[PDB]
Amino acid sequence: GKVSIPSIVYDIVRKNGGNKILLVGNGMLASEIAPYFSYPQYKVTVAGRNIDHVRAFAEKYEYEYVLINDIDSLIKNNDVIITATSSKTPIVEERSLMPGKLFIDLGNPPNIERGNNVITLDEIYEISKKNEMLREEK
Repeated sequence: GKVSIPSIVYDIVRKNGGNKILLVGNGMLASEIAPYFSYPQYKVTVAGRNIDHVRAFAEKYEYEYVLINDIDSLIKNNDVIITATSSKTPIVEERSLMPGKLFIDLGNPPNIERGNNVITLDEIYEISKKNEMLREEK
């Protein structure tokens, strides 16, 4: 059972099977996750509202990048959406949470409207803590 946050995110995405990833974020947590997703295994597009920050982050991990305009266009074209930024209100509202997509919201506060269809950083830490304890047992 994996404990590091990026290792768990990777494992969840791997089990999901999707290979097109929309990464909405370009800060420390995004930087921790990026090493786990590389072309050609994965096709990551980094998206953000601040284009110079997005570009610089994408250059480091050799990712495609885009300025967010219509987030539905981006969601339609990807299998997995991972948010890891700061937004006053969700960047992705309920009406955009299409079927057959995996949504992982690592933002604080939430980048994605909360619900059973979106797994959150707090939930991934629940997995992490349980595994951290379980691997010390027996």
